[PDB]
Parts: sequence; structure tokens; C-alpha cells
Amino acid sequence: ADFDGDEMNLHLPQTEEAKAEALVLMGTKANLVTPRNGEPLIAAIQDFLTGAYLLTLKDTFFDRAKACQIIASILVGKDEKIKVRLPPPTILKPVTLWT
Amino acid sequence: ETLEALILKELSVIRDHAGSACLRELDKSNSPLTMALCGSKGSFINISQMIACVGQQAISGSRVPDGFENRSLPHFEKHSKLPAAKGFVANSFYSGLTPTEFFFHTMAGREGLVDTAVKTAETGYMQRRLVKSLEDLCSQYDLTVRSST
Amino acid sequence: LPKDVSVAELLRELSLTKEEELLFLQLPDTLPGQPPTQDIAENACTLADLTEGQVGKLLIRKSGRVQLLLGKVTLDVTMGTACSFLQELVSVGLGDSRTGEMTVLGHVKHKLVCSPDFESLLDHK
Amino acid sequence: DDPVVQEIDVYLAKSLAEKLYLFQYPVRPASMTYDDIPHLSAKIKPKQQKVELEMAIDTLNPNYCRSKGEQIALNVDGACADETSTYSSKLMDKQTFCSSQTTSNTSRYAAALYRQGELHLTPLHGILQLRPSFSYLDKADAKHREREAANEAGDSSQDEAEDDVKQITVRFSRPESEQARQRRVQSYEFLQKKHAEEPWVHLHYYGLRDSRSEHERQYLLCPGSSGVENTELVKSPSEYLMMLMPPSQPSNVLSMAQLRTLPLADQIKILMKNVKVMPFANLMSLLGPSIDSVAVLRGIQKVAMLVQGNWVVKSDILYPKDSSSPHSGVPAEVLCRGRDFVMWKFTQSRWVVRKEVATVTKLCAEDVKDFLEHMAVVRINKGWEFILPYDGEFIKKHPDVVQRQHMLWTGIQAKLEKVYNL
Amino acid sequence: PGTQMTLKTFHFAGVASMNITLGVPRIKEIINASKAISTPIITAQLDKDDDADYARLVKGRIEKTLLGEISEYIEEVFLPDDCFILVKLSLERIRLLRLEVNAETVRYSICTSKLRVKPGDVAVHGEAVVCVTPRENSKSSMYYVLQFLKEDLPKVVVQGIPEVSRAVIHIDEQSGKEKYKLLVEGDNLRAVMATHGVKGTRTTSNNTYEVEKTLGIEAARTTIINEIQYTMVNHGMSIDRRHVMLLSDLMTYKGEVLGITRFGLAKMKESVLMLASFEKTADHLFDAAYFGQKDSVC
Amino acid sequence: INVEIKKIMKANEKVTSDADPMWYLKYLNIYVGLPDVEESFNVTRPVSPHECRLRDMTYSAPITVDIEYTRGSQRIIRNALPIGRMPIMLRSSNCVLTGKTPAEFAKLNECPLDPGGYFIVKGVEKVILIQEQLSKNRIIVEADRKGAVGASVTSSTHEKKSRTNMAVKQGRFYLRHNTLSEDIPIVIIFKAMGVESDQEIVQMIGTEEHVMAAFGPSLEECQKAQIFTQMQALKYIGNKVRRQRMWGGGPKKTKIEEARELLASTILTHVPVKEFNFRAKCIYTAVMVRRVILAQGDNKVDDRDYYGNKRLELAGQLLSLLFEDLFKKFNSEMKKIADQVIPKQRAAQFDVVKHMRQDQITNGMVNAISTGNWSLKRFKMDRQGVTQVLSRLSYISALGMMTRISSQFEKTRKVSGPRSLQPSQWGMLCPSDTPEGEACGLVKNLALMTHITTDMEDGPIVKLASNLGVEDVNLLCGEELSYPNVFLVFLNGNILGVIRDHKKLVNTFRLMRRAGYINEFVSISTNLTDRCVYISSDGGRLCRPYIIVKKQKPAVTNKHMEELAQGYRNFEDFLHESLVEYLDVNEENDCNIALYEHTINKDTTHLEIEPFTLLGVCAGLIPYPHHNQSPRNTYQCAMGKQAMGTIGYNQRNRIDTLMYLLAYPQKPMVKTKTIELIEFEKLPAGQNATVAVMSYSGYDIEDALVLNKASLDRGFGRCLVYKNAKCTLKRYTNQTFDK
Amino acid sequence: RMTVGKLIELLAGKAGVLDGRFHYGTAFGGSKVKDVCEDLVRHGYNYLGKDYVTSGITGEPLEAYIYFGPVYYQKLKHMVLDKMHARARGPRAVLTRQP
Amino acid sequence: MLLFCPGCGNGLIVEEGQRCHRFACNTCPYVHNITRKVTNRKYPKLKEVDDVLG
RNA sequence: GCUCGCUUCG
Ligand SMILES: Nc1ncnc2c1ncn2[C@@H]1O[C@H](COP(=O)(O)OP(=O)(O)OP(=O)(O)O)C[C@H]1O
Ligand SMILES: [Mg+2]
Ligand SMILES: [Zn+2]
Repeated sequence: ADFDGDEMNLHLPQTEEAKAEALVLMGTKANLVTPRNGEPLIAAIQDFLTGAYLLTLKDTFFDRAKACQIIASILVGKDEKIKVRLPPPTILKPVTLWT
Repeated sequence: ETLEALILKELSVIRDHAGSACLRELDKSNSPLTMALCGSKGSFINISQMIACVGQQAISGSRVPDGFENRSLPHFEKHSKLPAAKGFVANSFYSGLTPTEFFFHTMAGREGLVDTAVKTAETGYMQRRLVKSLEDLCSQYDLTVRSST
Repeated sequence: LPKDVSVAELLRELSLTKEEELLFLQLPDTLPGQPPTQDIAENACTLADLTEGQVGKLLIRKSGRVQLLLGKVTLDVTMGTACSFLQELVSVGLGDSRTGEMTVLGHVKHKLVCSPDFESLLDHK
Repeated sequence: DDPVVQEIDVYLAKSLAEKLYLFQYPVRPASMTYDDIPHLSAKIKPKQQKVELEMAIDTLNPNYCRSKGEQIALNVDGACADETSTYSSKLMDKQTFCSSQTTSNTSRYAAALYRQGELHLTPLHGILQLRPSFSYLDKADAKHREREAANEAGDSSQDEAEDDVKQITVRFSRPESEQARQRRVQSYEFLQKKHAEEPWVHLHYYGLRDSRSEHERQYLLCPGSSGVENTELVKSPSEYLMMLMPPSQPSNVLSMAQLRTLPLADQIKILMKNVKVMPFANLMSLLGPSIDSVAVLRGIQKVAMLVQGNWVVKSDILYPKDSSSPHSGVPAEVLCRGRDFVMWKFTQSRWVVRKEVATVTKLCAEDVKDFLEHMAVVRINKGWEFILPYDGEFIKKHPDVVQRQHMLWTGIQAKLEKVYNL
Repeated sequence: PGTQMTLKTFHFAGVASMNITLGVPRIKEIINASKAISTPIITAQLDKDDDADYARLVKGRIEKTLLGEISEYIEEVFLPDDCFILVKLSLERIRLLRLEVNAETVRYSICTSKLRVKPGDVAVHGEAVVCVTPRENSKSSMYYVLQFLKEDLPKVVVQGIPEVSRAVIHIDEQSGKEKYKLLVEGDNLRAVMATHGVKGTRTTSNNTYEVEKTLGIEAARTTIINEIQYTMVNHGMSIDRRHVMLLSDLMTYKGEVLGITRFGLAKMKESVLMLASFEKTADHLFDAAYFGQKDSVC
Repeated sequence: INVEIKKIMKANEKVTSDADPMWYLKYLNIYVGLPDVEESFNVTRPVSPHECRLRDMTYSAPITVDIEYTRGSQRIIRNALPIGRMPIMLRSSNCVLTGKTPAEFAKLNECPLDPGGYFIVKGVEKVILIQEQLSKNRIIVEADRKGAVGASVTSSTHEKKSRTNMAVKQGRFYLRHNTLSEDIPIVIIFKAMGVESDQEIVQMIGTEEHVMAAFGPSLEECQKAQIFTQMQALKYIGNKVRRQRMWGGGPKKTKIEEARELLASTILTHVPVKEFNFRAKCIYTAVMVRRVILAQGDNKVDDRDYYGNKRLELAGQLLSLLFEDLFKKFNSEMKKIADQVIPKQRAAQFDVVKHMRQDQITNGMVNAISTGNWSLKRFKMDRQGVTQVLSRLSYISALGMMTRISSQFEKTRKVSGPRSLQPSQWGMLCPSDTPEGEACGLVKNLALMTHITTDMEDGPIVKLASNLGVEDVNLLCGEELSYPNVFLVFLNGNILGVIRDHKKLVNTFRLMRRAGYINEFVSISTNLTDRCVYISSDGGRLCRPYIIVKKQKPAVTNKHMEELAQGYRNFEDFLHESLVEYLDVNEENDCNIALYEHTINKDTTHLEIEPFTLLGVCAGLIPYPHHNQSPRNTYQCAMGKQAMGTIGYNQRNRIDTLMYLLAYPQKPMVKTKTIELIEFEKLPAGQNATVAVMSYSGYDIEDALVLNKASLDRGFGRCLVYKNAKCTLKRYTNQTFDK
Repeated sequence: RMTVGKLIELLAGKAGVLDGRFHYGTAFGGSKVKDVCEDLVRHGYNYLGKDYVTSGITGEPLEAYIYFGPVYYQKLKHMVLDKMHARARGPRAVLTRQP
Repeated sequence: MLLFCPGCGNGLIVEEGQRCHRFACNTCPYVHNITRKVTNRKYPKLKEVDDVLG
């Protein structure tokens, strides 16, 4: 898909057995790789590759506030019941910066 | 054909050298270059086409055929095998394309479109046949693949 | 055999030799004249309406130009299709209503084409 | 490129105008001629010219097969019938050449005899192409068919007297439908029968080697002086071009040539309607120098007015009495009044304010804009300026016209002050 | 991958010639198992891969050479005593192309499927002169059948395999050694393997039918696998070998290469309902009703 | 409606029955009049097109005709008798909308910017698309399925169209036609058409050594049989002739006659025989054989996609054919009624006036325009999709759909041979504008500056050609056709003759066309490969205006443009003064055109007026299109055909089944000159928004965009959807009504 | 997609709305980039469209300049309201009892 | 080569008479005996020695 | 409600 007007279909099974078979065999987490060559299809895409690339660049250096904000940006849903585990900073004597 | 290959080689030399020069002169933090390095979208070829120089327009893996008599367009001389008269695009997308270069680019785009249009139906029929033939096989419990019979 | 030209043709026909030659020239549909007392209308004026005597001059200019001055206008004469088959110009004279005479006048070898110089007729007026 | 040499004269001869034919053999090269071949006869028709030559060919020559000659002679004719035989002897001796008509009219074709310093032209009465006809094979097939019929009748040695009395099979002369009658008329058999209806004419052959050939060859010449001015052939190049090319039979619809074909008044009216602003010199240049200036002036005085030395088309010309504003739909009289007010403001001052005109004339913005665009241009910080500069030359040359236009503008100003209450 | 394949061009596989069908048409020709395919390619290995003379010799041995391609002039001479056709062989071009063809080999080439020319008609006068004197066959044929010979005398095969149309000398420029192989655009693998100087043990082909008929069903399966994998790699997309192995095994499990078309599917499958649903509904249904074939639900 | 209909009426002016002769029905003059409505009881009334849209009726005018006939052998004349109803195209000559001011358009509830040119039938707007087809009466050399390079010629006259082919399947040429049981050798046909000598046949084919070597087998096969005369060849042909399923009437030994009639009339209809003289037909088939022989060597196979061999049929020609068919059917029905009524009824003399049904032509026209399927049995033409519903999505949508062109291929399969963008489409058709999908490449749009030619009289063309030294083909043998300097001159597929020094002929013809003695749409081209001078004068050809360049300087100067701007001259004055001339594809194939002034060199004959005219109407909306990719331009055209915006000034009174309007439409800030030309800025179909190109919140990953809530709250993007709900209360046969 | 024409249109539209003009995007011509750059630099804006922008969420300036400008966006007839579809049991066909 | 009869223009074939081989036409008794040698070369194109690629 | 055609959509 490319989100330029694609119309997609959505079906609702009417049987518990069909629902369980769909969840098990056709689960999104259970079909992360194509059967053609085993390569993973469900992966990062545009605006996720560039964002992670700019994030992991050597020029990046974040203070405590920005790093804490970026880390907390993911603490939603099932991640609301886990500790943050703020990593120790790399540079600390001149300025405390998190890469 | 030897002359055609040599002219294509020279045009490709111009294209790749202009692309290398553009990539070397470009500074970091450039959004097209940044998106090309990480591979999210685009590549160095698209950057070279949109900045430095568009490549040779190739139809069916060859230069633009002579639609008219002994020439592609009446704007060029007869029996003229010059690069600009056969599909080469000296200007880039930034500087703007001449009417002949734009026409050749539209020809290439329409060729790609009709190729994809034929490919869709051809592969649909091939997939239908292959699935109708292969849908009977299944992996048994004795590690032996057996048919329905 | 190289393709000859009308100027050199006439030059070799008169300077190189003196023997007479039979030619077959194609005149335009309408000549630049009027049918003299032929009971009319701007109709076609062919050789059947003109009388005997001098009707025009043949000019050979430099660079190979061959023109035919038929009065106020000037046509141009070019070489026609180079025929190689036999062409016999004969005279079939039916002197009597029951018996006539066929007189072989000669042989036809070259063909000429006379055309109006439309460029001059246009730049004139 | 002057005519340096070869000033050859062209003479015309009418002695053999109706007796000159052109025979060309498409299958015989010019190298081999029929001068040595003894001819026997020539059939011909005056109307619907189609000549058939009947010549004789030798037999004792090594290039003739006597066995095949006997075979073809026995095939075409009977054993010893000889009542209607295509060959006198038992060998193929006579050859038939048939003519095909190239074109119906041959007036544009002429034979040219060249002599020292002169070229004599003679019209051609007809041109035919002579090709070797294959007519003996048709008679051979007919004779083979009759021999097959004879063999069928000869199945029995003695044939009883057949009671094959011809019962009266007189068919109805049915009234033929016009379509079927046209089909019968256009049929090839009908045309061939119509051609055969014309009787044949027999002619003897006189070869080039005969003295009669050189005797009659002089008829292609004409007795006349070397220099004679032809009474005809004196038409101008324009007349010749008209002869050889006979004719078939927004408001700017009419072109320049169609304009020039119209009377002078219509020309001036259409030009003033199209341009609406033009000097007098430009009008004289467009109409042509061959037209007198007084006539052009009188014509333009009826459809134009004088503004700052230039001529502007009248309001009623652009807007007829039955027309209306394309933008507002107001009657054409209001448009004429507004345009007259605009022209008066331009005569009074070169700069005209659009807002003042819109306020005085009480018209919409688009009508005032269309009125101004016809005769003015927008100058920043100055308003609307007349498109053409002050032409004082025409004013100095024609003071009486200036005074007439001045009193006309005085009357128009009086009318405008009465209407708009200026 | 068929949708992923772009159906590109210019992929001459390094020879800059010999246009070969690759992509979706190639996959279709492979899965259809047609007896005759478009642009068949045969790769032949040489015993002497380093010598170019031996390569050109075996090329001339395998490549079909017509009489007109080697003869410098063929003239129909009508002498006053008899009329005959004289063919002059260009021995210079023969030794240039290294063809083992002399006047006797040319004479033996004639009298083979040419209006039954008797051996006495063809004769040899010089070292490279062939004289052909045809005779009337009385079957609507006279001496003026000479022209007929002029139409097909240069089109007779004197050396090479008739099925072979064109063979080229491909070279591999490996840093260790540059070896020579034969690329044959023909449809006869047995003849190529049987020719002298060709290492038949390492000769492959693109036409699966020829491989099946010549080297068995397993060689056909291996050829199918290799060709499908090569065609897939040519477009940059990779497929696990197990899929193509399963496809080849399904195509080669009854002892004969059966295609994916309706005929091969009918020969493989037995279920009437599937045969009817795929193609030829009415025909298959009426045939089943005639045979009374009971169809299970397996 | 002004010329062609009168010619059709003249062609069928008199109709009579075979029974009871001296009776006839003679048409004198036919009129179409002004559009009216038959609502009033036996009274007509002027009706506007918008009223026809509202009332779900047709916008037509009564076709009447004045006639004279014989009732009881006494001549009775009618001066005004209606016979049908012709649907009136909008903005035509008889349409009420022409010659109207925008105020008068407002009075009639019609948009002044409406392009018009579409029919209104039963309330719906139908547009007849421009049909594209191959040119008729032209030799086409093409390869067959087995690779054999053969020839085909579709000789089409006003009555019959016959495609005859020639093959080389066995080294010899066979001629194939639908009227022959088996293809016969070409030499037998040569012998049947008058020329019996084989030497003349060979001279007509060609004198080249390879030509004789290729034609040898045909001569040998002909000599194998005993065919040596015209009668034998005609008998052999007649043996290969099959009757058209027991044609009514006694044959009476018509075999040779049927063969000669098929050779004269059925085979090569476009080549005319004066009186059973096949000389021109012999020369034509000899030239065809020579072309096949020359093409059998170097693969110079002609291509079908070359638009120089394409013809465009507008609504005029289609309506002319339809009206001719309907009038012939009406005349046949009248003749049948006469034959059935007159000979047995009574002493009360039968008159056609009591039987002239007026609903025939009306219903035929209405059905053909509405349903869109045209079935002409007289021409055996079964076409579909001729008319399409005019799309009222936006002004740009209708303006682009009005200039559409459909292909003869009539897409059902993957041809991928006409779908390519040929270089011949330069200046004529828009390269980028094409529907993205299955119809890619077969539905096209005309360029901004283009024109379609009409038919000419073809008389002065022949006269000028004969006066320019063109020798008659009947005067010389075919050997002259093999000379290198002799060039054949054609005329609409007919061999006009031969000529030498064709440069002078072409220059004189072009100068005469520029002078005005020859129609400016008559095209002349030269093919040096085949050595053929083609003179095209038929209609449907695409022509483009070009500025004439003489000696490295264009004829158009700054003074001429100043006079044009001031109003001294118009485009017709540029045409008459030999400044700008129309060039056809075949003619521009031989001409040298310069894009700009700086590109003009010594060998230049014409100058491009404006390069941006290459794009069409939809492509004109693209700002800076030369800086973008071609698929982007195609997608932009496709989406602009669906762009939402205002339709016209009468969009409020207009009631359609589906209408989309924009609340606050705004004209673009970056507008092309094409936008100003088509007046798109008066009816915009979009809004200018302050776009910032950046990544925000990851909700714009693939092609998505993030909108501002406050912007949408203040009216940005607000749209209106108008739907129609129609109901009918009709009276049935019984005296009861829906209430 | 290499849509440099979109960037050129944005720049020309920004220059036009700054100086009150209507720039032309004519094919094989139109207003050049140098003219709109001079128009931008004359009005006090950047000659490349990129402007200093502060993030609305965090209130801190962005590290990279944002490309702002007026673009002529057009809405299409394809709406989610008309394309949204949901099917209950509903009716069936008479011939084959299917939806 | 292709030869034609000067008499009627039909194609000439080669046959054997009573003394020598002669050209003859099938529709007329015209014949032509052969005196000296007659030849018609064609010079077919030589199979160009193909080169090794790679 | 059946059919067909056009049209779009990805
Ligand atoms: N006929 C069709 N068959 C199957 N899928 C189609 C068809 N038409 C469109 N699609 C859907 O739309 C997608 C085609 O988009 P794609 O061709 O990859 O980009 P695009 O249309 O070339 O866009 P650009 O022109 O590259 O901007 C893929 C497919 O799921
Ligand atoms: Mg999509
Ligand atoms: Zn003969």
C-alpha cells in the first residue's frame, strides 16, 4: 500500500475455530518473514529509516531533558508497566550528554 | 551497432562523471543525500538526474528510434546520429528539459507504463495457472510430500 | 549512359553534328494565347487553333537554363523520361475514303517537357 | 545567365494535324527496328482509333522452328480448310500487332522536327501503343471446341437423323429494369460490340526506306518568313495564370484581401471598427497610395472623430442600436453616451481618471475598463494616458477638419452636460 | 517475482548479441514444457579450451554451412553440346573458416533430398569445381528445371548439423585462464554432443524437451531447476531452491516433463471437478459423464 | 448540416417503385431550421438547452423538406413537410447559443465559458469522440505471422471497401481477395488485365537484377500452366470464383464476365478504369510488386503507428454516414409501401404524404446518439462507444474530454504496439495527457495548437499537376518506373503519374499553395527511399501552423506582431501573406523545423511558433512541467480530470445526478499561459494553502499529508455535494394516472 | 519522483504573494529561479524558501529550516464518506443466494 | 539469366533441338541456337568468418 | 431486478 487512495477489505469471522486459526496461522507477529526466501517484509520504512539514521548519527548529543522525553515517547500501552532504565551518559564532566 | 555502443558509453561516462561531481560537491545534512545514504527513499542516480544531468533516455534498451524518415524528429537533420538527436538529455530537472528531451522522457515513461500494464495481466494468468496446478500438494507426517491421490 | 541535359543536347545536335533529329515535346494544356476567331470564354488554347509561322523562340541561357519564349511569358524546357523502346513517328494520311497511306516519317529518341515558369508568373504580379 | 547562344526559332505546321499518329512498341527496343520486316496490311478505324498491323515473318532463317510452325498452323486452322485461315501456307507466316489507346485527348502532345536553327511543331491526332496480339490462340481454342463437338457427334459411325427440331424458344423481350439496363450498357461485351459496329479500313504500308517517306516528310515544315510577329500568344503573365488556374466559382472575420475588395467606405469602417485608434498616415498606408487623400478623409469623417490629432472610431459604430453591453446588458445608447464622455475627457485632458468616469457615468467598473482599454493605457501614478501621442502634423495640414471636429465636440459636450448634468 | 520482474532488456549475458527470452516469457516457456521454444541456447565445452583454432574448427564442424555461403560463384553454362551448372568453391574462404570440405564432400552433399539427383549427374572436374547436369524426371519436369536447382542448389547443407542455425565462440576471461566454449542457437543436443572435439559430458541446453529426450528425466529436472534459478537471478530477485525443486519434481514425477497448461494438468491430475473448473468445463464434464468416472473429494 | 446533408439529399433526390411506372417522389430542398420543442399541441416553441436538460428531453430541430410527387398522375407539391428531428449540437450555426452575449447567456441560463459542442438527448449530455483509423487506399508492406513480408491494400470507395493482399509464401507472389476461392499467381492476373507479354510485365515490375531474380519463380510457375492469353487467364480466374450463394438471375455463362467484373470493379476499387482499361491498375499492382521485392531485402517494413497514415473522423462524417443510411432506409420503406398499396387498393390514388412516418429518422438519431452503438448495414460498420456521457466533474474535465480521441484498436487486449508514444505525435497530440490504467496510450488528447483538415475538390490539384510536366502513365511503359531519377507522384492513393526533378515540382507546388491558388490544407511529401511524391487532400489529416523561414530569417518580424497586437491584421492575413503555413505530418517529415531563433541554421524551412503548445489542455495546468517526471505529469492530468471546483456561472440552476462544488475556490498563484487562454482562472478548481515540506508526527509516512484543524474550521477545503432525485408520474394506457 | 517543479512552483508562489504578482509556470519557459530569489531577498525573506521555524509542541527551534510556501492544492472527488462500506447479512441474489 | 523472345515477348526456355541446344519460346516457332559459351554468375555472399566474443 | 457499454479508482 501507499496511502494514496487505496481501498482495503476487512472481514469478520463468524466462528471461534476460524478466529483462532486466523490469529495463530495468519498472525502479524507470526508472518514477519515471507516464505519465498525468508527475508523479513514487516520492517522499518520511509520516515523511520531516515529518523533512526539521523538519531544514530555521531553528531547527536542529547541532554537529560530531551533524552528523557524521547525515551518516554514510547511509554504507552503495554510499556506502561516497565521501568525506564535510563542509560548512563557518555560524556559527563564538561556537559552531561546522552548520545 | 559499434557506433551506437560507443555513443552510449560516452553518454554514460558524462552522466556518471557529472553524478560523481555532484555527490562530491554536495555538503552534508542535505535532505536528498541524507535520504539516499540511509536508503529510505531515492538513490544517487535520482539525485544526479535531478541535480547534475539526466541520463540517456533508453527505449527497449536502445536509443530513441527514428519515428520519422531517417530521423526521430524533424527538428534534427536526416541521418543524424548525434546524442542530443537520439535521446540524450544534457540539462537536468532543475535547469529544465528542452521540448525534445521532455518528449523522449514522456516516451520512456509511457513505455514503462505499458510494460507494467502488460506485466500485470501476464503474471496474473501465470499465477492462476501455477496455483491451480500446485494447490494439491501437502507435506505429510512421514516427511514425504504426496499429492491428493 | 549518363543523364544528358537539354542545353548540351541541342549543342551536340547543332554544333557537333548537322543531321536533323525528330523530337517529342509535351506542351502544357493551355498555351498563353487566345483562339483566333475560333468562336470562343478563357477555354484551352492548343496548337490546333494557332496558325503557321514563327510562334516562339528557344533561348539557351548560361548554367544550363533552357527557356521557351512564347510571347510575353517564358516557359522552361526539361528532359522527359528517357525512353529506350522503339518509337516510330509515322504519318497516316487517309487521302481516300477507301484507301489511305501510312508514311513513316522517322524515329523518336528523346522526349522534352515544357512547363510554365510559375515562380516568375507569381513574382511578376 | 543571359541567352548567349542557340536562339532557335519555333515554327508551327498544320498540314499533318489530323494525319499524324505516334506508334510506340513497349516490347521492342529502339535498337531493332521494323524497317526490314515486310508489312502486309493495316486495319484501322477513323473513330475510336485502334490500328491492327499485319506483317510477314521469314521462315528459312535459322531462328524459326519449322516443326513448331507446322504444329501451330495445324492448331489454329483446319487440315485443308483454307476458307478463313490466319496463315496462307502451312506455317506461321503472319504476325498481328494490336494497338491500345493511351489517352483520349492528345492536343497537349506535339511532334518536333529539328532543323538547323528551327524547330517545327506538329499536333498529334492520336497516340497508340502497339503490342504483339495473341489472337490465333483464341481461334485455335474455338476450333478445338468445334473438333470436340465433332468427336462427340462421331461416337457412332453412322448417326441417325436426329429429330432435334428447334422448338420455338422465342423469349420474352422483358422490359429491363433501369439498373439492369445500365449494367448491360456498362458491360464489356456491349462496348466490344459497339466498337465492332464501326467498319474497318484497310491501309498499305510504306516503310522508311521508301521514297514516299522522304517525300511526305517535308510536310512537317511550313512556308514562312524567319521573323514574324504572331498575332496571338500576346496575353500577359497575369492573364495566362488566370487562364491556366480558373477560379472555382469576432469582427475581424474579413481578411486584408477581402477588405481591399470592398468599397473604400466599407474599408474605412471595418478598419476603424477593428483598430478603433489609428493616425491618418497609417490609414493612408494601409488603404494604399493609389487612393486620394480627400476621399479617405471624407470617409473617415463619417465614422471617426478627432482626438488629440488622432482618429477614434465613433461610439455608434462599435455598438449598433440593437446591441447591448456584454458585461451588464445595458442598452447601447448608454454605452455610446459613456464612450462619448470618455472621448470628450480625453480631448479636454490627456490624463483621465477611471474613478471620476465611473462616478459621473454611473456605470460599472467593467464597462469603464472596456471603454478605456480601447483608447488608453495604464500609467502608474498618472492614471490613463491616450495610447497614441499628440499628432500635430495632421492638425497643421488640415485646419478646416480641425475646426469641424472642434464644433462637433462642442455640440457633443453640450449634449453631455445636458445629460450627465456636468 | 513475476510481478516483481520488470521484463528488462540489454541482458545479453556478456556477449552483446543473441537476444534470449528472459523473464516472464521465459518462465512461461519453462512451465509450459513446450517441445519447441524460442531462441534455444546450447552451451558446449571444449577439450582444448585454450586454442582458438580448435574452437573455430569444432564450430565449423557443428555449424550448418550452405553451399552458397562457401562457393564464390555458381553459373548455369549452356554449352552447344550440353547445359549444366558449374559451382566454384572458394578454397581460400574454406581454409580461412577451417572447414573440412572439399569437392568430394560437396558432391556427397548433393544427391540428398534434391529431386533424387543421380550420382552420375554430379561430377568433379577440378579441385574446387562441381558440375551438375540435371535430367528431366517426366513428372511435369523438363530440362528447364535447371532454374529450380538455381533456387535451392546454394541452399544445400555441405557440413554441420541441419538443426544448428548459428554457433558462436564464447570466451571466459578468468584471471587464471581464458577458456573457449560454444554457444549454439540450435535445437539438437545429441548431434552437438556427438560431434568431434566437444566435451559432451559438460554440455547443457535451455530446451527442457531436448534434455529430457536425450539425457533422461533427471537431467531434465536438473536443467529446469538451473534454468529457473538463472532466470530468477537475472532480475536480481532470489527464490529458495526448495520451491523450484518441488516444481521440477512435480513436473517430472510421472517420467515425462508435463507442463502447467491444461493438457499437462489433465495428464497429472485425476479429479474431474478441478479439471472442469480450470479450463474446458463442458468438454471435461461431458467426457466424465461418458466414462462414468467417479470423482473423490480428496 | 449546411453542405453535406444537401449532397446526401441530392444523391437520393428521386425514389420510385417498379410497379405502376410514371410514379415518383422527388426531393427538392431540405432544411433543418432552429431547435424547437413539440410539447405544445401541434405548435412549436423555442427552447433553450438548459430547459432541455431540466425537462429530460432532446435538443433537436425539425428536419423538413419540400417535395413534388404524383398522386393520380397529377403533380402535387409540398413546400414545408417535416420528416425528422436532427439533434442540434450546442454552439453550432443553428444553435440558439451562438451569437449571444454573456448577458443573453444569463437570460438563457447557460454559462458563457461553456465549451459546448455536445449533444443533449433526453436530458443527458453526450459527446462524440474523435475516431482514429488507418488511412484508406494505401499500400502497407508488413510481415505476416510466419515472417513473410507481404503487402495489403484496403481500396475503399464511397460504396465498397475491399482489402486485397499479396504474399510471397513460396518465393512467388500470390494475390488474395475475399471474392476468390484460392489465391492465384500475380502473373495470371497481369495476363488477364490486358498485358499479355511477359517482357512488359518484367519491365513494369523493375529492371534491377535482384528484382528479376526474385520474380523469376513467378514467371516459371506461370509458364508451367498453359495461360498465355487474356481469355485463358480470365477463364482461370472465373474457375476460382464462387457465387454469392446463388445470386438471383440467370447466369448465362457469366464466368469470364464475372472474372472481368471482379478485376475491373471489385479488385482495387480506388484505382479507376476508364472503359475496361486496366493500364492504371496494372501499373499499380506492378508498383506494389516492386515495393514487395524491395522490402524483401533490407527490412524497410512500414509501421502502423506512424500517424502520417492516420485519419481522424469527427462527428460530422459519422453523422453524414448515419443520415445517409437512415435516408436510404426511409426511401426503401417508402418504395415498399408504394409497391404494396398502389396496385390493389382502390381508385383512391395513393400518396406518400399519408405514409411518410416522421419518427423513423428521429428515433434512429436519438438511439444512435444515446446508446452509442452504430450499426450501418449499408457499410457493414458495427461500432460501439462512439458517444460518451460528458463528465461534469469540473470545467477542466469537460474541456479535456471535449478534445479526446479514441483508437480504432478498441482496447480489449494487450497490444502494446499503438500504446507507445510515437514521435509523430509532435505538435498534434499531447504526450503526457493519457488515462492511467487499461486505457493507457489508446485514448489521447489533441494539442493546444492543432487543426483537422476537411475534404477538398481535388480538381485544381490535378490541373496543376498535369500542367507542371507530370507525364501520363499510359504514355510510357513500366520500365521508366525502374529509373533512379524518375519519381512517382500519387494522389490519395491513386497513381497520378511520373516526374523528373521532383525538387522543382515540390517547390512549385508549395509556392502555389502559399500564393493561395491551392488550398492551404493540401499536403505534399516526398519519400526518397521509395521515390514517391505523395499528394494528400483528403480530410481528417492533422496539420499544425509553422512560421516560414527563408534564408536563415523568419518571415514574421516584430512589425507584423505589432500590427497583429494593434489589430491591423489577423491570423488569416499571416496565412495569405506567406508568413505562416499549415504543415502535415507527412509534409513535416521532409521539412526542417527550428524550436527557437538561435537554433535556426542554414538548412531550416520552418520555425516553431511556441513550444509549450506541445502539451494539451489538461497538461497545461501543470506549473513548470519540464522540471517534473512524465508519470507525475500523467497522474496530474488524470487527477485534474477529477479535480473538484466550480463548473460554470449557471451551476446553481443546473441539476445533475452528481455535482461537486468548492466553497471558496481560488485561482492559482503560478498560472500557465494555457490557463489564461482557457480562462481557467475564472473557474478555479482548488485552493492555495501555506504548505510546509517537513516530517511531522509520523502520520505522513507514504504520500499522506497532515491538515490543520483551525484551517479546516475556517473554511479551507469545505466542499458541497449536490445529488439529484427524480420521479415520474406517467399516464398509462388506461385512463388512470399516478397520484 | 524528482518533482523539482513543485519546489519551483512553491518558490514562485511565495515570491508572488510577497510582491503581489502572478508568476508564470509556462512549459519550456516561465519565471526563472534567479528572479524569484531576488524577489525573496528584496522582501526580507530567505532566497531559498527555508525559514527559521520553532516547533509548536516543545517550543524549541528546529535544527533544520523548514520549506514554507503557498502551494495550489486541489481536492479530489474521492471521499472516504462515499467509499466507506459495511455489509451485514443483507439481501442476496435470486439466482445464486450470495450477497 | 532471363531472356525474352523478340517476336512476342514471352520468356525463353532452354531445350535441345536436332543439332544443338537452343533458346525457344512456348508460344511461337522462334528459336535461337547457341554458338559460344553463355554464363550467368550470381556471386553469392561469402559466409563472413565470425569472430569470438567475450 | 438481469444484461451490456462507458468511466474512474489502487
Ligand atoms: N491493474 C492493477 N492490478 C493490480 N494492482 C494494481 C493495478 N493498478 C493499480 N494497482 C495497485 O496500485 C499500485 C501501483 O503503484 P505503482 O505502479 O507501484 O506506483 P505508480 O502508480 O507508478 O506511482 P508513480 O507513478 O511511481 O508515482 C500497486 C497495485 O497494488
Ligand atoms: Mg495506492
Ligand atoms: Zn516468343
